[PDB]
This record gives sequence, structure tokens and C-alpha cells, in this order.
Amino acid sequence: DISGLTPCKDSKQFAKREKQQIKKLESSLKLYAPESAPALALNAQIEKTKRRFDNYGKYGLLCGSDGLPHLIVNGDQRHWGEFITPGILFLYIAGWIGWVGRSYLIAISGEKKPAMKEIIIDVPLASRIIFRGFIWPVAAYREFLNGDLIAK
Amino acid sequence: MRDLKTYLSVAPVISTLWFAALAGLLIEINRLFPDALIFPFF
Amino acid sequence: KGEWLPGLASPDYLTGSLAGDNGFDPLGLAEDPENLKWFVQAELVNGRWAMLGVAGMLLPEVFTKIGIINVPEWYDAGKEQYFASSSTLFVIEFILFHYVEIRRWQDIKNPGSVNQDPIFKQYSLPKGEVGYPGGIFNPLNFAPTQEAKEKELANGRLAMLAFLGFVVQHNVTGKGPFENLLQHLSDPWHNTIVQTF
Amino acid sequence: PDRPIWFPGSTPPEWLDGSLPGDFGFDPLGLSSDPDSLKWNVQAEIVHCRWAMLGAAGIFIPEFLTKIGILNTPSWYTAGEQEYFTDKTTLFVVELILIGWAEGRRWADIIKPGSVNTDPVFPNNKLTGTDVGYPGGLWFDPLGWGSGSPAKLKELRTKEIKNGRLAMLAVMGAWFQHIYTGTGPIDNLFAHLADPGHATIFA
Ligand code: CLA
Ligand code: CLA
Ligand code: CLA
Ligand code: CLA
Ligand SMILES: CC(/C=C/C=C(C)/C=C/[C@@]12O[C@]1(C)C[C@@H](O)CC2(C)C)=C\C=C\C=C(C)\C=C\C=C(C)\C=C\[C@@]12O[C@]1(C)C[C@@H](O)CC2(C)C
Ligand SMILES: CC(=C/C=C\C=C(C)\C=C\C=C(C)\C=C\[C@@]12O[C@]1(C)C[C@@H](O)CC2(C)C)/C=C/C=C(C)/C=C/[C@@]12O[C@]1(C)C[C@@H](O)CC2(C)C
Repeated sequence: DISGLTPCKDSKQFAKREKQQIKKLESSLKLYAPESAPALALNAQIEKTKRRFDNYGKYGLLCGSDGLPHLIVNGDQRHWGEFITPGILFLYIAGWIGWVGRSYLIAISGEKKPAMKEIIIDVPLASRIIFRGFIWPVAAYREFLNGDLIAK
Repeated sequence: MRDLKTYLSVAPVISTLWFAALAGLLIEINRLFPDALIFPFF
Repeated sequence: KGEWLPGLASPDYLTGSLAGDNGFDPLGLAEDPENLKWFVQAELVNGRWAMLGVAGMLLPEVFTKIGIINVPEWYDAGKEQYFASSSTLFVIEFILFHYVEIRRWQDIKNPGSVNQDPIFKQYSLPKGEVGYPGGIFNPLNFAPTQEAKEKELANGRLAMLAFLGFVVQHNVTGKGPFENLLQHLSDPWHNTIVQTF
Repeated sequence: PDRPIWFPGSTPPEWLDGSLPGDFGFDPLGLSSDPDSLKWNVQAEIVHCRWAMLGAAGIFIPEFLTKIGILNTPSWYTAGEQEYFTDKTTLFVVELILIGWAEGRRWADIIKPGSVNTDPVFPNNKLTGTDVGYPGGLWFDPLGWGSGSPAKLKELRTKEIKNGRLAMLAVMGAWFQHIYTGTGPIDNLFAHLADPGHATIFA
């Protein structure tokens, strides 16, 4: 479809790889007794492998010639969930962490010896500060508009 | 009680508690959802 | 005024002068006056639109369930064919809303500056507060008393919550709002959210 | 000062005076050195005592009545397994909301002693309690036995606290007996009373 790639449900090397993995698991599975716990664990492993391959086929990834899935970071609307959405989630989380840390630093900067507050954290103030990161983009945008973000 | 609480707020103890909680949450999330390569909710 | 959570002191910046004041700001957003003014205007607009939206997606469904006019559902209202293509309507809406929202933004930046009509110079809006233009926008001449503003703010907040509920409970369950309410009323103890999944 | 203590001949801790009801100077771990910790521990102990008294009564009355032919209630351990008119999740959610309202009110009372003494809806109704943990009023004290002389109040509070401690011990004993042995507490009591010597934990 894109750059000469084949949909992963159509490709045959994907099914071949699944067959090799299942055969490799069954080779070790044949050793133990049917009622033994290792047999149950290996059967669970086989079921997990089958479910993983079924989900990979369902999600619409594109395996290459070698039979392994490939990721598209172009921004094509058909492949937004591979890169763009996790990227947005990661950016949100990182902004939360950074905003919380900067807010705590500014809050403890007032005291006479902030070093003792850094080496020995105070819990109530940090607990109050932490939950303000849920709205970090709005606060950051407003502070940038006002002019409090950059020191002078 | 005051001194014990002050000691419990030192950097290594808080760090190990935070990282243990984070590791436990990540392990439980990966157990409930075994494999994940793309974001399929949308 | 009132306290949103009993036993908790109201924030110092909220003095109760603003209409619809209950001291609800646990995350410290309105710690600066300019942010307070901007968020007041934003809360007015977001909610003045939400009331109309909620009415538009609620009343036709009720009147259709009664059996007077057959109207498509709010989710399926976009598929129906109209006298013009959606692109032309979108362009017209974009142009008109561009004009009116730029006028409102210029009003917000410099109060009392865009009151004058640009074409017929003899007409102008009477002086007033930001966000309540009055004049032609108040054809029935209703006094902008504080109680009316409080009622409007409460209704807007309720409408915003109702719109969020509509969206979420249609995403989770493929049926519409009124049929969801009827299904819940058929058997209250076996039709809640916790019963599903 | 001269009150009996848990360990005779010992020295009670300095932060335990004796003004609090049911005070015996037992705190070897120093868990309540801070006064705020003392208030929180007192409130937690009172709540635990009341809840465990209710639990012990609700466990041990139906079982005893089932030993006789009066009642036919099932075992307390298997009560949650049975089927009711609704799913357990719905009942849990409704109970969560209902208890959460009251617990929020109690928390607000604890944080600020006098902010929830008035009925929010009708301002006429009021609560007459003046101590944290003792709401009073017509709702929680209709008979008026609460308010009175300080000595009688202290005696009643000590009675309640001791009963609550015994009830907590009772509930934990019932739980552990049921998980270990595998029979109702009344059955265990009767079996032990039949043969005091051999029918014990060592069996
Ligand atoms: C408190 C939060 C904090 C924040 C907001 C920043 C912010 C920034 N860092 Mg600094 N940094 C930090 C902590 C922080 N740093 C620490 C602890 C270290 C030592 C490991 C460094 C070492 C460092 C280097 C070597 C560089 C930066 C650079 C940068 C800039 C670019 C962003 C980036 O490249 O990240 C880089 C991030 C890291 C290397 C690690 C930081 C993440 C740590 C693990 C978490 C901080 C969280 C903190 C413990 C929270 C406590 C608060 C709580 C008690 C309430 C940006 C100004 C880059 C630069 O100069 O750009 C201009 C760069 O070259 N930082
Ligand atoms: C259920 C919780 C509980 C709690 C919170 C309290 C709380 C309190 N007790 Mg009470 N007490 C209890 C149960 C409890 N008690 C029981 C069961 C008994 C009977 C043995 C007593 C008998 C008692 C005496 C004799 C005295 C007190 C006193 C006090 C006060 C000061 C001591 C303190 O700091 O405790 C804080 C306690 C804790 C934070 C609880 C948790 C501690 C660890 C984490 C628990 C370990 C679990 C346990 C050992 C396992 C048992 C297994 C079970 C099957 C038996 C404070 C109000 C003193 C006083 O001044 O009276 C007013 C005092 O003299 N108590
Ligand atoms: C402290 C908290 C407490 C709690 C959480 C419980 C919890 C419970 N009680 Mg217990 N109970 C308590 C204290 C408590 N009890 C006290 C202090 C007493 C002494 C009065 C009792 C005496 C008691 C009785 C006599 C019965 C229960 C029953 C129940 C169980 C389900 C019924 C229900 O909860 O409705 C609230 C329950 C009651 C207060 C009594 C009303 C009886 C309810 C409505 C159930 C009747 C249903 C019927 C027996 C079952 C089949 C129906 C039929 C059509 C087929 C549940 C385990 C019922 C049961 O055993 O079900 C398994 C029951 O029959 N309790
Ligand atoms: C609260 C009062 C209480 C009472 C009346 C009983 C009563 C009984 N228990 Mg024990 N038990 C208790 C607490 C209690 N227990 C607690 C808290 C636990 C959890 C550790 C246990 C765990 C337990 C097990 C696992 C077993 C018993 C057994 C029994 C019976 C035989 C006695 C025995 O072998 O010693 C065993 C005793 C214990 C391990 C510890 C009990 C000591 C606590 C601190 C008692 C304090 C209560 C009070 C001071 C004593 C008199 C009470 C009176 C005033 C009402 C007897 C009917 C056995 C049975 O099934 O009989 C056939 C049995 O197998 N008990
Ligand atoms: C505008 C709006 C909805 C508008 C809907 C419209 C136009 C609908 C239009 C249509 O339906 C019609 C009419 C007919 C259909 O045929 C077509 C469409 C197009 C579908 C909703 C806003 C909805 C807005 C919502 C829900 C906002 C919620 C905000 C909350 C809860 C904030 C909380 C806090 O910020 C405080 C207050 C203080 C802080 O300290 C703490 C936190 C928690 C951060
Ligand atoms: C709240 C509670 C406590 C119990 C039991 C609680 C106990 C035993 C607590 C013990 C605490 C101890 C010993 C503390 C000791 C010390 O802290 C001191 C005091 C001082 C320090 O210096 C030293 C140390 C040692 C640390 C129990 C509540 C039970 C309830 C509601 C039960 C309800 C139900 O049964 C019903 C009615 C009916 C059933 O169908 C269902 C369930 C749901 C099962």
C-alpha cells in the first residue's frame, strides 16, 4: 500500500512465523505429562501467541517482505495510532512532570535555605502542588501570554 | 513520630517508594493488557 | 457567597463580586485578574452555546417520540441531504462567524470601541458591561439584574454537563439520550451504567 | 495520675494524661506523641468501636438464632456469595454514594468543629452536639441520654469504648476461627464447652 508494503493479514510470511513459533512451543510441550503444570503454562503461552498474532492482523499493520510489522510516522490518517497519539500522550505526561517540578522549585525558592528543602522534601506542599499539573497546558499558555514564563 | 516522619521524607526513601509504586503499576498494566504495539482505541 | 465545599475556606482572590461565585477553584487557575476576566468571558460563551446545543439535541427527539414531526437523530443529522452541499454551508458559516467573533474580540480588547455601527452611523449600542451588550441584543428590555445573571450561569453550567453526558453516553451506548432514559426508567435496577459491562 | 494502668508498677507516657475516656496509659510504640495524631487516633478508635460493635452483633445474633430452630439464615462467611434482587456492583455503588455523603459530612466536622451543625436544606433543624465524634441532636440522640454531668458522660464513654474494643476482638476472632476450623462460631463454642481439654486450638 505505502512504499511497497503488504497488509499484515494478507502476507504469508506472518502465518509462516506463527507456525514456526507454535511448532517450537509444541516441541517442548510434548515432553511433560498432560496433567502437569508445565503443560498448562505452555498451553497458555500458545493461546497468548495466537491472540497476539490475531490482534496484530486485526489492527491493520503492514508487514514487509521479511514478514515483520513496520511503523509509519508520516502522519497518514490511516496510521495515526502508531506514532501520533502515543506522542501526544507522552508530551502531556512530560509537561505534567516538568510543570510540577518547576512549580515546587518556585514555591520552595522563597525560604532562607532551599537546599535543606531539596535534600529533605516536604510532603504536604508537594501533594498540594502535584494535582495542579492536570491543567498544565492552560496555565503554561496563560503564563507565556502574560510574560511570567521567561526570567528577565 | 516527628523525627521518623522527617526521616521518611528524605530523598532515597521517597525515591524508592515512588519508583516501587510506578514499577508495580506498570507491571500490573502490562499484565492486564499483555501486548501493545499501536494505540487501537481510536 | 455560598461555599461549594463546607469546611473549606474560599480562595482569597474570589471576593464574591462576580455573579455565580461559590469559591470553586481548587487548582488555582484564576490567581491573576487578567486570567479571571478571560475565563469569565470564556465561561459565558462556552455555555451560552451549550444551552442552545442541548436544546437542539433534546427537544426534537422528544417531539418525535410523541409522534408529531419525524426528525432524524442528532448523530445522524449530518448524513441527510440538504438543498446545498456541506462545504458551501461551512464556508458561509466560517465567514459570518469570523466577522462576528472578530467584532467581539475587538470589544473585549478595548471596551466600548465597537459599539458604533459601521454603515448606518446614526445607530450605536448603549454603554454597558463587557459580555452583556444590551441594546438591540436586548429587544424586550429586561433589566440585567444580578439574579438573572446567576440563573443564566447556573443554567449554562447544567447545559455543559448535560452535553458532556449526551456525548459520553452515546459513545458508550449506540442509542440516543431519550431512549436511554426510557430504557433506564423501564427497569431502574437493571439498566444503570454498572449493569452494562 | 493515680489511675490503674495496663502494666502495674510502670510509668505511663507523658502525652497520656487520663482526661480522655478509657485511658490506661497503654502506648509502648509512641504512636500518638503529636496532639493531632492523638485526635486522629481517638476519632479512628471511636469509629472502629462502633462499626465493630455493629458487625459483631450482626454476626453472632443470626448464627445463635440459627442454632435454635427460630431462624434459617445462612452462614455469615457465605453471605456475599448468594444471589439478590440486583447485582452486587450496583448495591456497592449505591452504598458507596450513600456512605460517602455521611463520611464527607463527618470529615468536614472533624476538620472544622462547628461548620456542619445546621441542616443544609431547612435552616430550622440543628444538631446539638458540642464534641467531635459525638454528633448529638435529635437524629443521633433522640432520648437525650447524651448530655449530662462530666463524670456520667466519661463513665458512659468508657463503657462504650470498652464494649467496642471487645467487639473488635470478637469479630477478628470469628473471622480467624472460621477460616482455620471451617465451622460456625457457635458450633466451635459448643464443641469446646463439651470437651474443654482436647477440643482446643491444638487439634
Ligand atoms: C525539575 C524538573 C526539571 C526540568 C523542568 C528541567 C528542564 C530542562 N532541562 Mg534539566 N535536569 C534536571 C531536572 C529538570 N530539568 C535534572 C534532575 C538533571 C540532572 C539529571 C537535569 C539535567 C539536564 C541536562 C544535562 C540538560 C537539561 C536540559 C533541560 C532543558 C530541555 C529539556 C530536556 O532536554 O530535558 C532533559 C532531561 C533530563 C536529562 C532529565 C530530567 C528529568 C529528571 C529525571 C526529572 C526531574 C523531576 C524532579 C525530580 C521533580 C521533583 C519535584 C517534586 C519534588 C514535586 C529544560 C530547561 C537540556 C538543555 O540544556 O536544554 C537547553 C540538557 O542538556 N537538563
Ligand atoms: C483498630 C484500631 C485501634 C486504634 C486506631 C486505637 C487507637 C488508640 N488506642 Mg486503642 N485498642 C484497640 C484498637 C485500636 N485502638 C484494641 C483492639 C484494644 C484492645 C487490645 C485497644 C486498647 C487500648 C488501650 C489499653 C489503650 C488504647 C489507647 C489508644 C489511643 C493511643 C494509642 C494509639 O496511638 O493507637 C494508634 C493505633 C494504631 C495506628 C493502629 C494500627 C497499629 C498497627 C499498624 C497494627 C498492627 C495490627 C495488630 C497488632 C494485629 C492484631 C491481629 C488481630 C487478629 C488481633 C488511641 C486512641 C490508649 C489510651 O490512651 O486510651 C484512650 C490505651 O491506654 N487502646
Ligand atoms: C453492621 C452492618 C450489617 C451489615 C452490613 C449486614 C449485612 C447483611 N445482613 Mg445482617 N444484621 C445486622 C448487621 C449487619 N448486617 C444486625 C445488627 C442484625 C440484627 C438485627 C442483622 C440481622 C440480619 C438478618 C435477620 C438478616 C440479615 C441479612 C443481611 C445480608 C443481606 C440483606 C441485607 O443486607 O439487607 C439488610 C438486612 C437486614 C438488616 C434484615 C432484613 C433482611 C433482608 C431484607 C433480607 C431478607 C431476604 C431473605 C432472607 C432472602 C431470600 C428472599 C426470598 C424471597 C427467597 C447481609 C449479609 C439477611 C440475610 O441473611 O441474607 C443473606 C437477613 O435475613 N442480617
Ligand atoms: C474475643 C474473645 C475470644 C473468644 C471468646 C474466643 C473463644 C474461643 N476460641 Mg479464640 N480467638 C480470638 C479471640 C477469642 N476466642 C482471636 C482474636 C483470634 C484470632 C487470633 C482467635 C483464634 C482462634 C482459633 C484459630 C481457634 C480459637 C478457638 C476458640 C475456642 C477454644 C479456645 C482456644 O482453643 O483458644 C484459642 C485462642 C486464641 C488463638 C487466642 C485468644 C486470646 C484472645 C486475646 C482473647 C481475649 C478475650 C478475653 C480476654 C477472654 C475471655 C472472653 C470473655 C470475657 C467473653 C473458644 C470458644 C479454637 C476453636 O475452634 O475451638 C474448638 C480455634 O481453633 N480461637
Ligand atoms: C459548548 C458545548 C457544546 C456545544 C454543542 C453544540 C454547538 C452542538 C451542536 C449540534 O447539536 C446541534 C445543536 C444539532 C446537531 O444536529 C448538530 C450538532 C453540531 C451536534 C459544550 C461545552 C461543555 C463544557 C464542559 C463540559 C466544561 C467543563 C468544565 C469543567 C468541569 C471544569 C472544571 C474546573 O475548571 C473548574 C471549573 C475550576 C478548576 O479549579 C477545576 C476544574 C476541574 C479544572
Ligand atoms: C472495624 C472492625 C474492626 C475489627 C477488628 C479490629 C481489631 C482487632 C483491631 C486491633 C488493633 C490493635 C490490637 C492495635 C494495637 C496497638 O495499636 C495499639 C492500640 C497501641 C500500640 O502502642 C500498640 C499496637 C499493638 C500497635 C470490624 C468491622 C466489621 C464489620 C463491619 C463486619 C461486617 C459484617 O459482619 C457483618 C455485620 C455481616 C456479614 O454478613 C458481613 C460483614 C461485612 C463481614
